[PDB]
This record gives sequence, C-alpha cells and structure tokens, in this order.
Amino acid sequence: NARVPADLVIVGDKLVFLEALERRVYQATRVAYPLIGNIDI
Amino acid sequence: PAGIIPTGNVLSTIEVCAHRCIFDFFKQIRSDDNSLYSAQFDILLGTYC
Amino acid sequence: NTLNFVRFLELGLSVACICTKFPELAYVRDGVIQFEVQQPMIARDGPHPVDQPVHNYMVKRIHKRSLSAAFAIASEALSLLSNTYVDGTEIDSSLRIRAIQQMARNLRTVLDSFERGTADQLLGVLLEKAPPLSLLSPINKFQPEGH
Amino acid sequence: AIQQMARNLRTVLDSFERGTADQLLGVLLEKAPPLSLLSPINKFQPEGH
Amino acid sequence: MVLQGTNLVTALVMGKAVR
Repeated sequence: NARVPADLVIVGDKLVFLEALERRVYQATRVAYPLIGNIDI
Repeated sequence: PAGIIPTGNVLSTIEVCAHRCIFDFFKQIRSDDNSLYSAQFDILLGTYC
Repeated sequence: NTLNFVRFLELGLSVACICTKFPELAYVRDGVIQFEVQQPMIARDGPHPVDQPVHNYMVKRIHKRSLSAAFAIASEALSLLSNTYVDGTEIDSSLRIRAIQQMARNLRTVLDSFERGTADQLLGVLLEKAPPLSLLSPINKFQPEGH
Repeated sequence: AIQQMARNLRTVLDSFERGTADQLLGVLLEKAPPLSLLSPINKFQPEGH
Repeated sequence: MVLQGTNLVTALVMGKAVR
C-alpha cells in the first residue's frame, strides 16, 4: 500500500473521497468532461 | 563581403561590367561604401519544451 | 534637496521580468524564440473516431524599443571647461567648480532616469499585453477545449 | 524519428490509464437513478407492493 | 551573454546565430 495526496471529507457518519478530476484528466484533450449534462424542460 | 580567405586566385583581370549578363547578382562600389560595413545578424533566443 | 536613487531590482515589479544584458543588440534583425508542446489523449469506444496525440509548434519574435534622456550644458560652462578664456586667478576657479558641480549633479539624475524608467516601460508593455479580466475569465471557463 | 516514436508511444500508453476513469464515469452515470426520485421511494414505502 | 568564437563566425559569414 502506498501514500497518495488526495483530499478526504467526512459526511454524515462516513468517510468519502471528494474528487473533482478535471486537471489530471480531461485537461487539454479534445474530449468533453461528463457531469456537464443537459436537461430538457 | 565577409572576410573569408579566398579559395582561389582569379586570373585574367579583364573588365567585368561589360559581361554582366552572366552572374546572378552584380554590384560595383565606386571606392568604398557603408553597405559593406554592415553586420545585421539573426539570433535565436533558446527553445522551450 | 537630496533625491533618492531607485534601483529597478529593489522594486517588487522586478519579479515579473527576466532581465539580461546583450551588448550587441543593435545588430539583431529578428530575434526568434521557439516552442514545442505536446498534448495528452484519452481512449474511448463506440461511435467516436479514434484519436491520435497531437503536437504543437509555436514561434514568437522579439519586439524592439528604446529609451532616451537629455542632458544640457550652458555656453558659459563650456567656456569655463575648455579653459579658452581662463585668467589663472582664484576668482574663476570657484566658477569652474560651480560648473562642474552642476554637471555632476545633473549627470547623476540623468543616469538614474534609465533605472527609474525601465519600470515605466515594463508597466507600459504589461498594460499593452493584458486582456481584460471580464472577458478572460468566462472565456477560459465556459469552453472546455475549443472549436 | 526514434525520439518522436518514443514520445508518441508514451502518450498512447498513458491514454488507456487516462480513459479508464472516463469509462468508470460513463458507466456510473448511466447506472445512477436521480436523487430526487430515489430518496422518497426508499422512505415513504416501508417494503413495497 | 555575448557571442564569440563559432557563434561569432557564424553570425558574420552566414548571418544567423543561436544561444
């Protein structure tokens, strides 16, 4: 097992990773980042 | 005019302006000129990757 | 009044520039700087064209400017300096020393002007270079990649 | 040519690692029901039917 | 930084120079 720089947050009573991965991946590459979905009304 | 030791001596010192149809660039300075004494040079300032 | 000399390095603005001397600058025609940048790539499937990693090559060129300052000498100063009309008496030695004090006190400020004005030129060029925030921020945000 | 080959192949290899996360995000988005619909369902009905 | 030696001869005879 190895050490890794990542932020961890505690919500409710559980410990969860909180990732906003846009610089490590999807940066300067011609792919669109998901989680920017559209809705129709 | 760039101050290189000449590669070969030229023979037959004859009028050159008459036969200027040959050659691709012809200049005759009367006695001396400030165009000779120019040293504009191009410079590259390093590259980045 | 004793004016205080300012050295450009001590200013906090010096952190924004990489200064370097170059004595033979007047002979530069087109100073050229080069870039080569590669971009990453991710792999996907389905009805997407398979992509290939790209390279970019960018080239920029130098822009030349200048700085000028003036320095005046009155006629009497030249007459006293050239010793053309000297009489060899203690009366004019004081006048000569006054002229030289004027010259030196003048030259100090003239030389200081270049130091004081390099900061001015840097401000000028940075202003001419900066796009406004109100445009730059949304542009760099609401488009993921471009095209 | 060899340098270009290596520089190209390294990014090609990195692509699979970079894209595995993309595949995970895709499957997790297409697998996840909305919160606004999942929360009442698990609360208002005790068991179902 | 200044130009000398091979850089100088290149700048004089060919007209280009590089750091």
